[PDB]
Amino acid sequence: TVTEIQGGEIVSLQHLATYLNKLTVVTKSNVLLFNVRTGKLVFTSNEFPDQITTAEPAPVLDIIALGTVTGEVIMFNMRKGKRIRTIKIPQSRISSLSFRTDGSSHLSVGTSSGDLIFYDLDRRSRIHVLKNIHRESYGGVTQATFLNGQPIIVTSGGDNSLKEYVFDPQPPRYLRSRGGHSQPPSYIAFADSQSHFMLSASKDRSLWSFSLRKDAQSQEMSQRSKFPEIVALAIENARIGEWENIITAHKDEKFARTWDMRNKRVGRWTFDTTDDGFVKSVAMSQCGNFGFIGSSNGSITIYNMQSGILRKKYKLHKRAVTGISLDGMNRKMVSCGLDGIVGFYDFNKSTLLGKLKLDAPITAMVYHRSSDLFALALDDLSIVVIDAVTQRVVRQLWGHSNRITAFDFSPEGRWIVSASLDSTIRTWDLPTGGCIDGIIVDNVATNVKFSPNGDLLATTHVTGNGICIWTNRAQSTRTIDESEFARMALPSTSVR
RNA sequence: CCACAGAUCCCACCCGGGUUGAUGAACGA
Repeated sequence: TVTEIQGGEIVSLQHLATYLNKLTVVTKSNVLLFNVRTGKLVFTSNEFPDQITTAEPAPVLDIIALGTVTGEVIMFNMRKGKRIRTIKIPQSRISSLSFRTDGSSHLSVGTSSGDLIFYDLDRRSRIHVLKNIHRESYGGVTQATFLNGQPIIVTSGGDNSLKEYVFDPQPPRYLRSRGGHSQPPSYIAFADSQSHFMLSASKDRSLWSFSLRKDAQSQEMSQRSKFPEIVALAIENARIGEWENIITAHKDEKFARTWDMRNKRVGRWTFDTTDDGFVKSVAMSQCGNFGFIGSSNGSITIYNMQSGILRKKYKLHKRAVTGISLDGMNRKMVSCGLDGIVGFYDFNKSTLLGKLKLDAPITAMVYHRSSDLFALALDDLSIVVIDAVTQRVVRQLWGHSNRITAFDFSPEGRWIVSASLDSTIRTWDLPTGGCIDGIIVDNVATNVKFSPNGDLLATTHVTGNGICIWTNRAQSTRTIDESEFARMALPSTSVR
């Protein structure tokens, strides 16, 4: 036990080389040496004026490096009990220390602001500083370690990333890294029909592709200070490699961006609304030839994904267009808006084929291409299912007690699964319109998507950086439910 | 596959040239 007279609050436990049976206990105020075999406190250093936050054994005898709340790294001799050296890092709070051990006498100093500083111990000069490699709001650099005998330093923070930096035989060069979002995913989509990749956007302003396979590989989409946060997303696998196959809408921007799934990078085109409105909805044809953009001012624009050229423009809605889609045969185009209007248009000409007026503002659309049904989420907490061929409402789903966050069709077309602020995930059988299953979660689902094949369900939630995968073990009764809902927990991070 | 480098190239500024010559131009105290 370290009583408060013996030392302060324990910060770190270290074992120095050749210190047989002797544990070094560094506290906020001093450094102790205990013989763990005999129990004897064999050493206690003088009081340290400034709070010690970090400690790290040096690659030479008797020396331990100590970081302080003030940007000081102190080389301390445990045998003689005195300072040997004190390096000052101006106005930084040290969070990690590591010595290079490949021949070069270098020291790395991580900080809470997310900087990684490299210092030459022999030339007594600052070698370099990797600025903002990890987010400060997530603790900055929480750990940075030179690999033993190698010119490689591994770094990490609370921003869900693990980076590796090298020193070529010169400033350090980015080598490789792995990561995900630092904030919960806001929008997701399955990228392909082989269940390989998922496209995922977050409020951390990033666009990522995550593999669904065992290697758990992932890669951020290159934006070559980030683009504003994504507010709508669409992707089609048809033209991968040939031209742009991803469209994103960004917060408070009057144009949509395009991306290339093959090269995992932003694409060539930007698609303007043309009516000075923000982009509120985006969509793509199944063939991959066309991009659709819905404006906050009501306009709908159709662009050519190959050349980037504006093809067609429609003006029906007088409020924000919240959803757009086109049938698999590119015959009939459908739209929805906050004005509660459902628009039906002929794609080959530009004729208004029809209009529906619903009783509440419409916030989102999901179109089922294999059944030509599309569902709409309304502000009155209902889900309206419409047949695109007949241009008629065929079903209306009532049950949710709060705002609907997301929904999707089961691949066959038999089911619709929906999520809400009411912290439920419900399954609706379309032939009856009744809720046949309900799940209560403790972490509200913000997205729900069926895999192209009926096997998996992907969900995103209010808290958590990742995407939850569920197995659809019903590939069932038509009995209605009420408070017989299941209170299920999210999948384990220990699986697979 | 991207990333990043590389050097080149310009490219335009920038400087000097330069209004007290840029150019190329085949010898014979």
